[PDB]
Order: sequence, then C-alpha cells, then structure tokens
Amino acid sequence: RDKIKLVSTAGTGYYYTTTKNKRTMPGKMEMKKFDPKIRQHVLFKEAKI
Amino acid sequence: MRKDIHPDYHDVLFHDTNADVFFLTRSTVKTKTTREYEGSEYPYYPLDISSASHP
Amino acid sequence: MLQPKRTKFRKMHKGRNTGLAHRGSTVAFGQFGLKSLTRGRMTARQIEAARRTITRKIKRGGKIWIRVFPDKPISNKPLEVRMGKGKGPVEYWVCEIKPGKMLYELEGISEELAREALTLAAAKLPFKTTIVKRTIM
Amino acid sequence: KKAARLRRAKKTRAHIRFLGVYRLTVNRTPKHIYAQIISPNGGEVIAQASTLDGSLRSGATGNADAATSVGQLIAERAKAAGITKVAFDRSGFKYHGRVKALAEAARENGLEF
Amino acid sequence: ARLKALYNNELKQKIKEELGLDNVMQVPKITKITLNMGVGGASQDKKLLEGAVADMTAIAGQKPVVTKARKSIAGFKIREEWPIGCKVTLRGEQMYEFLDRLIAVAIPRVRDFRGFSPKAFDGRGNYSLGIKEQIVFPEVDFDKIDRIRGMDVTITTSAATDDEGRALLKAFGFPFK
Amino acid sequence: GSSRNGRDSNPKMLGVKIFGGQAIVAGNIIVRQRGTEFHAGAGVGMGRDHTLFALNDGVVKFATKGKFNRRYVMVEEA
RNA sequence: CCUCCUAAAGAGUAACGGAGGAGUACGAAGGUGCGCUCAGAACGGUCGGAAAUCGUUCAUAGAGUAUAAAGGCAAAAGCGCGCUUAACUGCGAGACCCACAAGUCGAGCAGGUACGAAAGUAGGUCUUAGUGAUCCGGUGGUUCUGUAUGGAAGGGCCAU
RNA sequence: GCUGACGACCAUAGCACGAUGGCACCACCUGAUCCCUUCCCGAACUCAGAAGUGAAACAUCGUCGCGCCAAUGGUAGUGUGGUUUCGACCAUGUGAGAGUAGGUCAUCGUCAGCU
Repeated sequence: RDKIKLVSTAGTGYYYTTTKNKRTMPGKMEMKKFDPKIRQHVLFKEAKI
Repeated sequence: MRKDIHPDYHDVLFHDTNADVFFLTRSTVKTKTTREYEGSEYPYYPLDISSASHP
Repeated sequence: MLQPKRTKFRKMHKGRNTGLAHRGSTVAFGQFGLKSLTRGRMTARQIEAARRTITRKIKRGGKIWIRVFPDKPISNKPLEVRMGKGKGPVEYWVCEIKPGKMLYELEGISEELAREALTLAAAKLPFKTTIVKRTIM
Repeated sequence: KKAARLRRAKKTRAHIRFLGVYRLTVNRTPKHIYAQIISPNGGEVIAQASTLDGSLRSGATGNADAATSVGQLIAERAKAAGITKVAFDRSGFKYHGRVKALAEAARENGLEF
Repeated sequence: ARLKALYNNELKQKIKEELGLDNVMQVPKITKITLNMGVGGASQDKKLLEGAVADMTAIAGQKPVVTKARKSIAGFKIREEWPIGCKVTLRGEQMYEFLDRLIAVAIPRVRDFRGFSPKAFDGRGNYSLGIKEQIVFPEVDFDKIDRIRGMDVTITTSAATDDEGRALLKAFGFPFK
Repeated sequence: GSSRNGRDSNPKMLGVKIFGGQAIVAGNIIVRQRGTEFHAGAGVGMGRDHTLFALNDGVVKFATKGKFNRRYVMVEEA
C-alpha cells in the first residue's frame, strides 16, 4: 500500500497524503477535497510522493 | 409487473382434435397457423393429448 | 485411573480449600453412605484403590456410586531443577474434598458387608470417615 | 404489518426525542388519516386533526385530498396552540402519497420543518 | 384467466359446502406458485445459466431471478455468493393463467405418469411437485434445445391443514392421486 | 517444559469517573468503557470509543430504563 | 503494542506466572437516506446426498460483526441498494490518563461539502493492537529573513 | 362501556389455553388505471375503493399449566477487637445465594372518535 499525494487542480499546492493499493487500483483516483487557499471544493489528482 | 423487462405474452387458443375441446389462455408461444374463433382471431397450436382425455 | 477426557485449560491454580460441604452431604442414589470428616485432596489412584477394594468385597452383590471425580489437575516439578522457569505439568489429578462430602455409596447389599467394605475403603483413604445412614430429610 | 411499521419508525422517533422538539406524528389507515403534535416529553398531545373531524367526516376520507385537508387544519391548530417549529414523523410510512400531501399542506400552511 | 373467473363463481361455494366451513372467508385459496431450478453445474462452465434462464422465462411467462448461494461447502465446492439457482414467483391473475396452462398441457405430455403421490403434502397445506423434464411444457421448442433439465413447482395455500388443501385442489381438478 | 506466554497489555483506566449525585459541568467524562455497558440518556453524549460525557451542566443520575433493562446515565438540571 | 486471568466487586498492581494475537486492510469494508434480519432443527420437493438452491413451521442471536480475546451490538454497531467524499480546513469550552515526552474523548463556533422532503447525521471504519522521539537530508507552498545596497544562496514558518 | 394514536413502566406487565368483539375504529378484503413499488413476484411498500368477513391478526375478559416475582426463619460469607489446633471460634455490626410459604393473567398519563 504505497503512499500517494493529491494535488489540487487549481494549482494552490495544498495536498493530501493517503495510502492506496496499486494491485487493486493501478489507475489514478480523482476526489473532491476542500482547498483552504481558495476556500472552495475542487478536483484533485494523484501525484508522486 | 415492471415494464419492458418481461417476455412476450399474448392470447392463445389450444384445441384437442380427439377431445374436440377449445381452451383459451395467454401464452408466450407463437403459432404460424391460427384458427378463427368467434370472439376474436388468435394463433393455433395443436395438442396431441389433453388433460380431459388423459386417463 | 479417573481422568477427564479433555479439559479447557491444561493447568489450574492451586486454590484454597475452606468451608463445610453444604452440597453433597446427603445420600441420594444408595442406601449406604460413606462421608469425609476432614478436608483434603483425593487422588485418582486413591479413588481407584477404594473402588477396587469395595468391588472385591461386594463380589457383584451390590451397586457402587462414586461421588468424587479428580477434575482438578495438580502440577509437580522435577528433581534437580531450580525454582521458576515456568510451571510444571499435570503429573496427577485430585478432587477437592470438604468435610461431610459423600465419597462412596452402596445399595442392594446387607448392612454388615457394606460396613466391612466401607471400613476397607476408609483404611485405604486418607480421610477420617463415619458411615451415615441415608435420611429422607 | 403494524409490527414492522413500528419497527422502522423507532429510529426517527428516538432521534426526534433526542432532539427534544415538538413532533408532528402521522398515522394513516386505508379509511382515515390522523396527525397530532406531541410535546418534547413525548406524552402530551397539544394539537390534533383527523378525518374524524366533523368538517371532513362525511366526505371522501382515505384520500390525498383528505390528507391535504388534515394538514391544513392541524397547521391552523398548531398555529393557534403556539407551535411553529416541529419535526415531522411519518411514523414508518413512506414519505409519499397521503403522508406526503399531509406534510406538504402542514408545511405550506404555517408550520416550517 | 378462466380459472380466476371460475373460482370465485363456482369452486369457492362448492369448496365451502364440501368442507362444511362455518364462514365463507375460511375457505382456502392458492396464494402463490413458485418455480425452482437449482443446478450445481452452473457458475463453473457458465453456459448453463443462459439456457436455464431462457427455458424458465419461456415456460413461466415472467422474468426469473438468479439466487446467490449463502453457504460454502467443501464437498460441493461452492464458494460464497455464486449464482447456482434460478427461481420465479407467480401470483393472482397470472398465477391462475399459469395454473390453467399447466393443468391443460404440462402434465398430460409427461411420459410414464399415472398420478401424483398423496403424501407429497408437507402437512401444513402446502403442495410441492417435481417435473422430470422441462420439454413437457409447450412453450419451449424441442428443435433448438441444448439439454433436458428438470423443474420444481411449489403451490402455497392459505389453509393450515392438508385435508382442506387437497379439497381445494380437487375442486380445481388437479389430476387425481 | 517451556510454555512461553509472558505477555500482557498496558492498563486502560476504564470505569465510572463521576458517580450519581455529583455536580458535573458540560464536557466531563462520566464513564470510560468498551461497548455500551452504560448508555447515554438525556443530557449525556456518546463518543467514538463509547465514552459518556456531560452535554450540559447538572447532576449525574444512574438508572435502569427501557425494555432491555439497560443501565443509563443522565444529567439532570439540578 | 493489544485481549483475558492472576488483580483481593473504583483506578493501579509483580514473577524466566497461566492462555492468545499485532508490526495490517479498505476510495469502500467511510458518510448519508432508505430497506432487511441470522445460526440451526424438522417437514415437502428433479438430478441432489448429512449438508448446494426452492417452499413451510419454530428460532433474542444458539449467527454475523475484515482480524486474537473482552465488552457491546435491534434506533442493530450485523446484511443489502441509491448518491456521494466530513477519510474536510481553522479551531475547540470541558474532561480522562499521565514524572516528562506523549496518549484519549469532546459538545460547540466559522467556511465549504455529501446525503435527506425535512428535524437532522457525517472531522473515517463497533472500541480497545497495525507502531518510532530528536538530528540530518529531500519535496510542495510561503514573503518571514537575506552579513554594504538590489537580487540570489542559505536559513526560518506550514504541509509531507 | 368500548376503539385508536402517543407515552410512563419493562414479565406480579410474558407464554399458553378458552370465550367475546364488527353499530364507530381496526384488521383482513376488492382492483392495479394513476403516484410508487419487486435484484422476479401489488408479499411487503404505494395508490383508488367499500362487495364480503371477524376466519387469521388485533383488543378485552377468565385461569396458576409454564414462566416470572417472592417472604419469615436458618445457613454461608464478612469490617473491627481478641483467641486459635490455621479448620475455625468468641464480642460486636452486617448479612447473602439456593430453597420454602406465598403472589401474579398488571398499574397509570394526554388526545381523538362511537356509545
């Protein structure tokens, strides 16, 4: 269960650290999380940690 | 009875020649040949044996 | 050699033996009863020896009831071993005995022969015993 | 089955009792529909409206229109009794049909919930 | 639904008269008809299910449902939650029509059949029968048939007692025991 | 014979923290427990580890209530 | 490190004392709304049996709860479906535990969000194990600093 | 007098057996056009209705068959002081569990409806 980092679409740079399993989910996962810099929910993309 | 998820179901006339008996009931089976019936025209499937004639 | 076929736990604590035998002080199954006046531990070998002597005396003329069973295990340590380094295994099994407890009962035999057999069993056993007639109440 | 209906109403009943607000409980039958407002303590009825009321007794009861009416009358009665904020209790009945019409009538006729 | 029309008019009254029941409402009725086709081979080759669904749909006249196994047995080598069986439930107007078609055609075509055992009833008024071969029903076509499979039919009746259940069937005319 | 079993876990300090008839303020932990040995009635809230704590000021009260004869903890405004 | 006993009915309490587990897993196995109730026993029924699936009668849990055990679980905390990301950000009155370092629970406030018709619930998973201080180095942000001044290097602060 | 909704209490409130109830209410019950339902099924849920029945369910009534509750007395344990043969005992305070006599087919609150 390698660690992964989530990067906001906006480019603020605020990121979330979470653990995922490559075997059960090799594809990137997209989720909506709150972004303090812009104070709005935005899409997030998996990024190398 | 949910719509569109069920088999084709329609009126059918089942006759026994030996017993000379007519039965009306709705069945999915389709028949190439139909017999005229005074009530209306629905398809014909022949029966070799019938329950009433059956011993 | 009476012994449980299987036990939930292999080893058991030493425990403490106190109090009178409120339960098991009344004879039910048999007319003739032998009771223990002193508390102590009853070994399976002791039970077997008393059973064998009673059976030999009755010669299949009476029915014997055993009210004592050695469920409790006893752990003993081997020689030339220092104290500690784990508890010892269950060499033998004993039954806790309290004053007044029923040990053996007899039925279907004459009183005198039963008394003689009970005397032999008492001689084998480590407990002071007094024969007690069965009482309805 | 009334047993199952009470079984599936108890979650909402308990949550409303925890909230400690006045509760608008509904109870509908194939013939009649009833609505009553219970105090936060749960043992006092302060307002009621059913199709047993003389206004709509000799009429088409057991109907969506009857539920709408009962909602309107219990809404007026709650307004006259001083209740403005309640928690709706469908009492296990699906929020739909006659219960839904009752709730909509009560919600539009003075009560806000 | 000739049987549905007939039961209310004729059969119900004669059943009440025959059993001497105090009240009309006591008179029993057939609540539901259920068809079960459990097969072990399915869910391993995975070809059996499609044909079973096709024949079951054709015979029943309703869309069947695939049950999922709730237990795993080493001897049968069935893992949890596999589709091993298919069942359908028929009631009311459509049930009465299915029952009429069954009495009309399904049983007579059965080969080497003299009658149904009288002990089949469980004692609670319910009735269960088993059909050796699915081909007997007229809906299916013998020409394009992959394989022959047997079927189970269950009839549920309100009466709690077998004598009244059997009399209810007798009024309908279900073939003599 | 070596039966190697000399392990144990650290204490968790569970049990009743405030008893009946005691003055209590909002937020006081009343019972630390595993599962619902005690349940939360009026005035008491329930945490993710089944901790019972006072939602408001008052006096702690213990009672056995309901069909299941459960033990309940309440905070009465007194 | 976690569970039970030892442990003497608050907490705590030792032995090379008696017994077992942990160094994980899950983007659903979380959230919400709705709905549902298990293990077995007997009877009947094609293959089909001790036991597959189907139907009926009892069945407060004799089941299940990802996992060891204890407690708990019907408003189920157990089992399904729809939509979803609260597995949020800034905190947090007040407590438990505690030599310290730590650890635990927490209503409530503000912003944004998900579900619901709504009152409302949601700051991960029924809880208790799934863990490692500092130093050093790397990375994403930051105007805070910037050895004459403007930069830069390096350093600092937040996240990891 | 009875019925229904929501509560107090959670078996002395339960289970089991038998009886009564259809003017209101309740429940079955009629149909699936419509709203809404089924991983199939109007079973449940939902809608529109009264042809029929209190059969089932539900409510009320009666009992001691089960269950449950339960004394008095005695016994066991036990804090304090003393004694001891280490089992226990004495003075004082406290006092079970089990069992026995016995009790039980609940008691109430708010609102609405028929009488």
